Amino acid sequence: SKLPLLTENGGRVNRVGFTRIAREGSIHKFGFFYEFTQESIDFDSDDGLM
Amino acid sequence: MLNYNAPTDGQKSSIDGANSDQMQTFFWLKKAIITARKEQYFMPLASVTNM
Repeated sequence: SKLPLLTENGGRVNRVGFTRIAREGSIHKFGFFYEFTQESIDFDSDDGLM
Repeated sequence: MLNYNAPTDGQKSSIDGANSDQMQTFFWLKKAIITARKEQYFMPLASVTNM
């Protein structure tokens, strides 16, 4: 029922259109940290703690 | 803050949990303190007669 049939006289028939889509994506910021004192390093039993 | 705290007083360091502690809380000075032998004053005064 929707075939683009064309008669012997042509005319303004079977016009079509087109479409496009847009994708998107963003970036975000991350981070974390830890603190320590000098005594927690020098007086600790394990010298490989850091 | 990661603190050493005072392990010898029961204040654990931040790194140690409920089932951990400092392996070396003190340094052992291996030279012990000893007293000298008491002096003798009467033993040198004794003459010896063989039995």
